[PDB]
Amino acid sequence: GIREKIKLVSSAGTGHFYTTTKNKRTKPEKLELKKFDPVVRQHVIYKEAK
Amino acid sequence: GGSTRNGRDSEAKRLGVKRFGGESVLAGSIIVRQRGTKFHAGANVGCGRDHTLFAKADGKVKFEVKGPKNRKFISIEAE
Amino acid sequence: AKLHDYYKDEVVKKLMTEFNYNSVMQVPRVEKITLNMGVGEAIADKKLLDNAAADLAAISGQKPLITKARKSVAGFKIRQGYPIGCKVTLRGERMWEFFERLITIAVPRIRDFRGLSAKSFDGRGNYSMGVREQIIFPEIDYDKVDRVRGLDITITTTAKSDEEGRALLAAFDFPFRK
Amino acid sequence: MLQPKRTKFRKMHKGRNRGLAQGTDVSFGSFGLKAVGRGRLTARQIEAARRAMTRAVKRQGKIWIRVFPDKPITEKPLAVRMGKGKGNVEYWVALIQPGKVLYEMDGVPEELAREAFKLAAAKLPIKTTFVTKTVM
Amino acid sequence: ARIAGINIPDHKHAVIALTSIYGVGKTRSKAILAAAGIAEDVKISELSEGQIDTLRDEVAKFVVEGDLRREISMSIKRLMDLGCYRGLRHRRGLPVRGQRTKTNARTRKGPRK
Amino acid sequence: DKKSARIRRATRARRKLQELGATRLVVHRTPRHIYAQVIAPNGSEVLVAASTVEKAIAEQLKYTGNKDAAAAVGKAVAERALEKGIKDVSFDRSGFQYHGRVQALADAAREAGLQF
RNA sequence: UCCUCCUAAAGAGUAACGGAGGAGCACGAAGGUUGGCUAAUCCUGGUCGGACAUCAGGAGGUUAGUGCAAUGGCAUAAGCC
RNA sequence: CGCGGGGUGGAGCAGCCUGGUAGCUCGUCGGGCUCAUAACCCGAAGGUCGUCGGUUCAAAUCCGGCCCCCGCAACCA
RNA sequence: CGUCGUAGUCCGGAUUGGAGUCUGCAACUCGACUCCAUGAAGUCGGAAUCGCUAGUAAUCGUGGAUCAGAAUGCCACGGUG
Repeated sequence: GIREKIKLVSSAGTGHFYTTTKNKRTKPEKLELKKFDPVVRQHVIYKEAK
Repeated sequence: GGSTRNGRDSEAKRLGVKRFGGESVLAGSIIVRQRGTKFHAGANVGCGRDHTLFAKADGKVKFEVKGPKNRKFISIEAE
Repeated sequence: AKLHDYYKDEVVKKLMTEFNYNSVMQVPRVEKITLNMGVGEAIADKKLLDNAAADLAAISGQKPLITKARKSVAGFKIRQGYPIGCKVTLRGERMWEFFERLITIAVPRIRDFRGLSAKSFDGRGNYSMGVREQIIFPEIDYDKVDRVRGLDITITTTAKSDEEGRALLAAFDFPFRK
Repeated sequence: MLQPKRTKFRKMHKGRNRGLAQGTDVSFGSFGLKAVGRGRLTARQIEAARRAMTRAVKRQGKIWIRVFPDKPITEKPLAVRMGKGKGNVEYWVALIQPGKVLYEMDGVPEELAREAFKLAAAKLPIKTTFVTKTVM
Repeated sequence: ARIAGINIPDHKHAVIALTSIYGVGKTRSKAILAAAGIAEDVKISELSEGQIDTLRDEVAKFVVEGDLRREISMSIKRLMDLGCYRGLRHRRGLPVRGQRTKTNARTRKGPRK
Repeated sequence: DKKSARIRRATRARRKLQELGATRLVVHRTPRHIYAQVIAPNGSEVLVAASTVEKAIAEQLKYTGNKDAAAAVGKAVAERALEKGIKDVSFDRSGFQYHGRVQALADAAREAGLQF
């Protein structure tokens, strides 16, 4: 809600970028959670946003 | 004054009522915002995000009288 | 560390030869001291207890641990998870070990020493032996200047009435007043 | 003067009377009044009836009252047209029906509500009168 | 080791934290130090366990703090019940030093911010 | 009531087992004893059990609250389970921990034969 | 425009500038899950202590809490560790 | 009609909105400069923050009531 | 010479009871001296301003007057300068 979008990059080759809207108004720390992508199907590591 | 609104269109009524057909799955009771007044018993369970006691197997309702004082359960019949 | 031997030989137990008790489950027993040391206004210092972290384990035979608050805003300043005390609780052998210094050698400072008043008596004969503030015991490096904090001690009994809990004051001697 | 506690909500609905409801057993005393009829009762009427009794009974008793105002009424300027809308609260009212006792007495032997009630009935609706204690 | 002092300063002469406080006085409380082997001129550290047993021997001879304040407070509370000149002057906040409240009652009055 | 807290943990389990019906294995222990019983697929009665009350264990064990006594019941209920051919059996721990004597019983039941 | 309790008629949507209020967001944690835990409030007593201060005992409990509003529920806890 | 503000130790207003918290210039009395009061520099005392409640850990402020004031204003059968 | 610090202090002992000592119808109230005890204030000090030219300022003791029974005020004396 009215918050800045930034997409996470994959540490490897991936066709998707997970879109984060993470609040950075009290937490400057990075978000790293792992997500599923239907191509390699062995989970993707997503990094560097907000 | 005024502006009390309430808004428009909401229902969730009469689906937990009378004799069932016993050949597809049924909601059993759709009473709003259920957290402990009813719950489920016997072979059936219902844990939906809309508090529905929907049975996961085909059968009929027991309309059971057992259960402590004013706490009576949604349960399916043996036939 | 000898009370453990005598508390098993006759102390509030030879009673059972003259009075109608078939087990120690009807006689007075002592096995607990729920110790605490408060921090008070330490939030306006925040540096002394940061180095005196085992200063309660210096008098109790258990592992030191800082207790965290159950209150997040208070009229004296507090903060969420702020350390509010230390317990280092006495039970069983460590409680009998600890009791051998009470009244026997705890005399470096006094305020009545003839029995004060039977506070926290619970109608059972629960006895006071606190010192209000620590008085320092002989062990190691105890002769120097060092600061001391608040210390209060109640010995609670399994007795049903002070008419029968007083069988302890018929086996030991300490100053008592109601 | 009688001014009841401010209502939780700014306004209230007036409501319909069933015109019966038994309430004839005296519980604040031993005797009271006969209602035997139905209608609306206002705060100014029960205070004017209290005045009529206060002037005849001086300070004896006291007398207990089982009727109290139940609703405030909305009132507005006379020139406002039909439509919008309800005014602010003005006067307070209640409902009365045949089984009511209205007022309850015990400490006032033979000088109130034993031979007549005409002087207080002249302040009230439904042409009321006194009752004798029920003992069997 | 300490016996009567409660303040923090270290390594002083055996009088400042030994006499003239809370009830112990200075007249008999210093004569006992020679029996404990403690000197009263120049800063000293010989008071420890053992020496202090010669000082822990003094029992029922004196009273200190709240029980010594009880002795004077009750000795005035018995008079505060009565129509006596010092009775009301200790029941109310009035001086007894024979003062002139036109000029100086400053200890009894306070600030003077 | 710390006894009732174990019964609450059993109400949690009993409700969770109610939707399963079927053949059920209930384990129960006390500071001197342990036993295990197989409840029928109608819930109304027992089929087979093993208990530290049998002189086949109680005369050979120096204390019935022992670990090897829990294993003796595990090795008996597994042996009686093979006699009555029970499969798809749902386990119930009577509000207790699984860790300790219930685990030490189960570890030996899967040593006398099939898991368990 | 959306949303609760009620009007709204012991079958359902629902009127009148009808009644009590809210929503345009929040939380990457306040999400998932294993096992546990159980309020609140008040009384008792404990140096530095104006004043609510500690740890333990007693009474006591669908009365604590629930991201926010109104409502229904609550330990098989959906409340917190 | 309808709309928008103000009410703050005695006087008149900042403060508020942005929460970690009661004020300024005068006034009153007492000083300092003086022969003396003003001008001027200091010292001291006192806030139902109109006022009853609500809400919150927490205010005068959030916010409903009960009163007192002003500005735009009566520009429609 | 011995001893001590930036600490409301070794100190101070101002205050508050209890004992006494003196003089005197009489010291309760308004007097002085003493002792066992307890115990607070003072670490330059408001806007702003005061005063003289050498034994002068600065500073410490000694004496007398008043007087049944007390001054720190009154009048004088010398030392350091």
